[PDB]
Amino acid sequence: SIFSYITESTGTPSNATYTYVIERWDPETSGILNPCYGWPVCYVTVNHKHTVNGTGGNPAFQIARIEKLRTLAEVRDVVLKNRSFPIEGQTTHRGPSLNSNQECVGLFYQPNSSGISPRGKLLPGSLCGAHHH
Ligand SMILES: [Zn+2]
Repeated sequence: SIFSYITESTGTPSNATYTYVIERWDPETSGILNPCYGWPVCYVTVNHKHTVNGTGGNPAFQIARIEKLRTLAEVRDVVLKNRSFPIEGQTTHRGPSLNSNQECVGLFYQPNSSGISPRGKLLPGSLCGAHHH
C-alpha cells in the first residue's frame, strides 16, 4: 500500500489548507499494473481529492512521467528515483465542499501535469487517512 494522511485541515470545506504526509510506499509484489500505461501522457503527482467523486485537483507537484511504465512496481521505482519519503507539505483545496472523510492527499496518476485533474485518481493501493489497526 501507499500510506498518506492529512494531519490538519484549516479553513472551510470548500476552501481548505491541508497539511499532509505521504509516509511510505511498500514494495509492490502483487503484479499490479500501472492504470495509465500506454496513455499518450501520464504523470504521477501529489494531489488531493477535489470532488465528491475522488478525482484530482491542482497537484501539489508532479513527480514523474509514467505512461511508459507497465507495472506499479516500476512506477514506485521511478518515484523513488525522483523523491525520498516521507513527502510533506501543504496544499490548498478551493472547490466542492468536502467533509473530513472526503479529504485526501496522496499519489495520483493523471494525464495532465497541472490544473484541475478530473481524469486523475489515486494510484491503486492508496490508503488515505487512518491506516488499519
Ligand atoms: Zn481541490
